[PDB]
Amino acid sequence: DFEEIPEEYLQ
Amino acid sequence: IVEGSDAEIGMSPWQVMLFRKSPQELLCGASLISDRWVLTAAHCLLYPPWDKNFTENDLLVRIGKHSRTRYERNIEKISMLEKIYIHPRYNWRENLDRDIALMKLKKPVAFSDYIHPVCLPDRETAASLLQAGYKGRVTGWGNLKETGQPSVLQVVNLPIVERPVCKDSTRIRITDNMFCAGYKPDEGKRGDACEGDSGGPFVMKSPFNNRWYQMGIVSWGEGCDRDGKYGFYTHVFRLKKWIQKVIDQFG
Amino acid sequence: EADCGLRPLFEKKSLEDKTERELLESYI
Ligand SMILES: C[C@H](NC(=O)[C@@H](Cc1ccccc1)NS(=O)(=O)Cc1ccccc1)C(=O)NCc1ccc(C(=N)N)cc1
Ligand SMILES: *[C@@H]1O[C@H](CO)[C@@H](O)[C@H](O)[C@H]1NC(C)=O
Ligand code: NA
Ligand code: NA
Repeated sequence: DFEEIPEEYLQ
Repeated sequence: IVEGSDAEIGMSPWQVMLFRKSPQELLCGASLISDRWVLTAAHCLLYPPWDKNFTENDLLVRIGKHSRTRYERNIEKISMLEKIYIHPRYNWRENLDRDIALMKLKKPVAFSDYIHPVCLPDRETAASLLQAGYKGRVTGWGNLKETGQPSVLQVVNLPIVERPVCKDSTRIRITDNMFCAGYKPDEGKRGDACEGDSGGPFVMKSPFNNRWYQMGIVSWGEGCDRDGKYGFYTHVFRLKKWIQKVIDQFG
Repeated sequence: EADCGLRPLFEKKSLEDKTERELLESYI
């Protein structure tokens, strides 16, 4: 249900 | 939040969303108290009865948000956690006594129209405002009902309740590190925090200096918005010595 | 912080939100 967040915050 | 309303833009610029990386989901609310420190409930991070024990890399902090699910480009800021600090005497075994934790961010967050820290109370402000009948404000993206989920941040104003009434509403052992809030059945009005709102702030606007203070942390409740039940909140001032100790040592 | 608890879109520009008066009225 959540919009994907920029990849930089998941690395 | 049950029986609340949509927040205004920038109404609660200290509101923080604790966000699970995988699966991507809301974990809890939290609050911004400086450019590097975020306050939340311990049970958001550690609660063995539900097999909950998050470490730093499990989580993200999302600040400046309004929409629950949207990525609010150019508005929200997303921060990584450097370290979690849970109160050493947090009682997860029994009654959530001292339900409080700090999170230090890896990098300072930039303040903006949507991002700004809340004050923590001094003894005098606590003594003045933490009185039965005095209203505070609770905000969060948690459930709209006990048994769906809001499009945007929800808000509700609730009165602090007399301690004997709090005690008589539950079989759970209440401590001085808690207070309760909400309307009585006879008062007509309604409202409560609910699951998902945990860790978010109960705030009051001082009439002496017109600043917002965080008096409580959403901690626990039996169901949500039940007649004769009340929401229970971590008493922030009572645990402020611990807060200051952690920030002084690690900040 | 010296500026804590003052909201850019409200206190900082002397605008009130829609329900903060409810809080004030409860503070005897
Ligand atoms: C771990 C904690 N447990 C509880 O609050 C227990 C009581 C409790 C308190 C202290 C130690 C152990 C148990 N009550 S419950 O089981 O009804 C929670 C619940 C509410 C709605 C849907 C599902 C679950 C919890 O869930 N805390 C989250 C929470 C916060 C606020 C409210 C509120 N109504 N203001 C309700 C729940
Ligand atoms: C929670 O996890 C940490 C490790 O990350 C562990 O050391 C600790 O004992 C756990 N606490 C519990 C299960 O109460
Ligand atoms: Na009781
Ligand atoms: Na109730």
